[PDB]
Amino acid sequence: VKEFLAKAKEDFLKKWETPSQNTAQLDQFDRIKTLGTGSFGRVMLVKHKESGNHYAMKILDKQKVVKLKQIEHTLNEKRILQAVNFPFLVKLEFSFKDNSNLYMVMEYVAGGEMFSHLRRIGRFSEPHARFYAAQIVLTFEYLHSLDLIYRDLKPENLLIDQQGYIQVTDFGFAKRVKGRTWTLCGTPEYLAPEIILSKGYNKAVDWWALGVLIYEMAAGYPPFFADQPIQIYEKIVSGKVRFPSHFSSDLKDLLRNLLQVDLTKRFGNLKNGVNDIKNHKWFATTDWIAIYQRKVEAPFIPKFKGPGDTSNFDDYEEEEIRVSINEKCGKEFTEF
Amino acid sequence: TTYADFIASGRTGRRASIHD
Ligand SMILES: Nc1ncnc2c1ncn2[C@@H]1O[C@H](COP(=O)(O)OP(=O)(O)O)[C@@H](O)[C@H]1O
Ligand SMILES: [Sr+2]
Ligand SMILES: [Sr+2]
Repeated sequence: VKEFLAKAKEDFLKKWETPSQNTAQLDQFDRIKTLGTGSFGRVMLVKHKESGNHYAMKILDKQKVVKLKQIEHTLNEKRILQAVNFPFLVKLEFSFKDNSNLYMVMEYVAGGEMFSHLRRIGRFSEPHARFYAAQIVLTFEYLHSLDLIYRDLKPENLLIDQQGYIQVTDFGFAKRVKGRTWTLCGTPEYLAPEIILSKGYNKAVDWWALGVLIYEMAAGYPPFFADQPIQIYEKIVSGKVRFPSHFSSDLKDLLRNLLQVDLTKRFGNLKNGVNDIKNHKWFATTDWIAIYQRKVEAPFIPKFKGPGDTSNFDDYEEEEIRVSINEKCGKEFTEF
Repeated sequence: TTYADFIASGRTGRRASIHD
C-alpha cells in the first residue's frame, strides 16, 4: 500500500511548492444560504453561474484573522488544502481574495455534520462507528505520510456525503512539520495531554484524538467532559477513563492503547506505526481496500432532496458580505 | 448516569476551537 503513497506524495509536493492562486472571483457565484458560522466568518452554499454546480464557500475576514494572530495558520490551511487529494478529504475547487476577505470554495457535502446525526440518534453502534473510524485511520495514514498533522478531529469537522462516507473538513490547524511543534490549539475535549502540558508534540496527537472520537461515536458523549475547559484539561491529564457497560472488550482494548497518556506506548506511535491500529482485533472484520475504494455500503445514508438542498444543516442568521473600497492586509496575505 | 450528566452539561452543542 506504500507504493501508492509514493505517487501521492509526488503530486502533493508539486502543489505544496507551487500553490495555485486566484482561480475564481466572487461574481462567478450566487450566494444562497449560510451552512455554518465560525471564528473568522462563515461558510455558505453558493451556486456557480456558468456550470450550475453548488459549492460550499468558506469566507475569512482578513482583519479578524490578524486580530486573533492566525495569519500563519490561515496560510497553512489554504496551502495544504489545495495540495492534498484523498477520497475522505474535502476537495478545494477554487480560492481567491478581495479587499476584505479570503475565499475557499469546496465541494458541497450535503449530508450535514457527523455531529448533528450523532446528537440526534444518540450514539452509533460499534459496527457503525468502526466504519467511520476506518476512514479516519486511512486518512491520517495519508496525511502523516506527507508530514502533516491535522490537529482538529471532532464530529463538527466531519461531514457525511451522499454515499454516507466521511469528508474531513477545516484544515485551520493543519501544519507540515518534521519534528515537534508547540502551538496550543484544537478543541478542548479532543486535546492530547502533551499539548496541554506544553511539552512539544507530534503526529501522535492525531491518534489520541482518534481515540476520543471513537469513544464519542460509540458512547454518545466524550470520555472527558465538564462545563468549563479548565476542568476538562484536568481530567485529560489524569488520564482516567471509564467505559460504558455496553462497550465490547475489543473496543475497550483499542481505546486503552489510543488513549494512552504515555507517548511511549500509544498506538500509532510505535515501531509498527499505523499497522498496530489496522491489525487490532476491533478491526478484524475490516476490509481496508474495500473502504478505500468506497465499495462498502454505508450503514447510514442522509436524506437528500435534490442539490442545493440544505435540510441536513441547522439554520443560521444571514449577514451580507461587505467588501471595503480599500485593500486590507495586502502584504500579510500575498501568497494566498 | 453519565449520559444524564453530560446532557445536563453546558457542552452538548457545537464546540469551538481554541486558538491561544
Ligand atoms: N465542504 C462543505 N460542505 C458543506 N458544509 C461545509 C463544508 N465545509 C464546511 N461546512 C460547514 O461549515 C462549518 C464550518 O466550516 P469550518 O471549516 O469548520 O469553519 P471554521 O474553521 O470557522 O470552524 C462546518 O462545520 C460545516 O457545517
Ligand atoms: Sr471547525
Ligand atoms: Sr478552524
